[PDB]
Amino acid sequence: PTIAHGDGRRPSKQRTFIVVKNCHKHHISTEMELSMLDLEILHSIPETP
Amino acid sequence: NRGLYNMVNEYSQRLGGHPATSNTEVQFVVIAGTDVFLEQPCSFLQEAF
Repeated sequence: PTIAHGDGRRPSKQRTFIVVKNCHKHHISTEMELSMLDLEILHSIPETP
Repeated sequence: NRGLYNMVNEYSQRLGGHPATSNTEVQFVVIAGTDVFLEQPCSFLQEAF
C-alpha cells in the first residue's frame, strides 16, 4: 500500500512483488557387510541339530 | 529578535535555515524537505559545545 501526502513529492504508484522459492534434494547412504558362509546356510535345509 | 513566543513557535513550526542533509556521503544543504524530520537546538541559543 501507500500513503497520501501533502508535498508535491513524486507519487509511488501501485506496486507488487513476486518471489520464487525452490526445493533442495538430500541423499543418505550406508554400507553393511555379510559373509558368504552366512548367506549360504540360509538357503540349505539343516540336516542335524 | 521577535517575541519569545515567536521563537518558540518558529522552533518547531518552520524548518530551520539551511540544515544539512542525511544519508549522503557528505553534507549538502536541504532544498526539498520531503522527509526532513529534524530539530536543532543550537540555532535558538547560538552556542557550540
